[PDB]
Amino acid sequence: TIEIIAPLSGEIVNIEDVPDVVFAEKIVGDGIAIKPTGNKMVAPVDGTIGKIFETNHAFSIESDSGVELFVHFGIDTVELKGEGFKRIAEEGQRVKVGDTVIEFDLPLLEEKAKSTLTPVVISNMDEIKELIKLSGSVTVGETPVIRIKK
Amino acid sequence: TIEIIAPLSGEIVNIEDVPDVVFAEKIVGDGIAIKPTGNKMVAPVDGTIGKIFETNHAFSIESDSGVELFVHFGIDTVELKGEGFKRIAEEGQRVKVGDTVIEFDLPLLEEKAKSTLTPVVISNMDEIKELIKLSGSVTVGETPVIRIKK
Repeated sequence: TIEIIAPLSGEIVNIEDVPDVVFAEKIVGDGIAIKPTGNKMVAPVDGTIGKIFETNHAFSIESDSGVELFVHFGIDTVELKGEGFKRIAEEGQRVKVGDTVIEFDLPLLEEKAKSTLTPVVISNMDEIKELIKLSGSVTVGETPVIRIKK
Repeated sequence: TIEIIAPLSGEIVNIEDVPDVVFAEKIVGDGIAIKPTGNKMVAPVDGTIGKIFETNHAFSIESDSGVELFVHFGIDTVELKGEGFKRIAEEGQRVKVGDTVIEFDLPLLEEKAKSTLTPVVISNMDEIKELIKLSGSVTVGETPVIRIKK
């Protein structure tokens, strides 16, 4: 069993409840969303950073275990054109669970973002046998949010 | 060298110009888009169909040559709930280039869909030596759209 650790603090939300079909309908994969309360986003697995959006509000990571994840702050955040976000990590950087990747200005985001719901998804669906979603409140870099069986 | 054949007729477009960050930012893989002008989606390679969306608007195929492709008609098309598409093939079907997978109703979709822009991506990026993107107008199951190595 592989455990995916909270990339940010806040409360776990049903992915299907996200206001974005691309996510709500699992086109890219399945996972969970998080209504944020913190100030940053960390690596949820040990592995390699893949890509970071040029607006720095999203990023992908490859775990050593072989799981591919996509973490996207809020809904339609691109429109914000990078406001309120700072990139910490670098593209193919080698990271560990809890390593900071992006830092955000929530109060600002809460004001200007259409949504602050943050999808955490396994873009790797075919390669995995089973995905178990957890519930409740999570602490950045501490709590499991998803458990998989590969 | 593997040649990816057009899965639909139309005009090649930059993936970066697709109105969807997930695709545009190639989270889902890399490739091209097609502004469709026909009525059907065929196999762009000899391989096996993997998955057909329950809304019959997108599919996965793996070529015999080991390349994994993902053809998704339009943008946000899942929201139409299958309207304008007809699954012709089956998941697991073995196909040859040009075999019909799905037929669609252009005019209907042109009217209802947010966009008819159709990404054609490689989901296997890590397994490929090079991706050479082609240009121009293509004809379903005839005109090569991408050339890959290894």
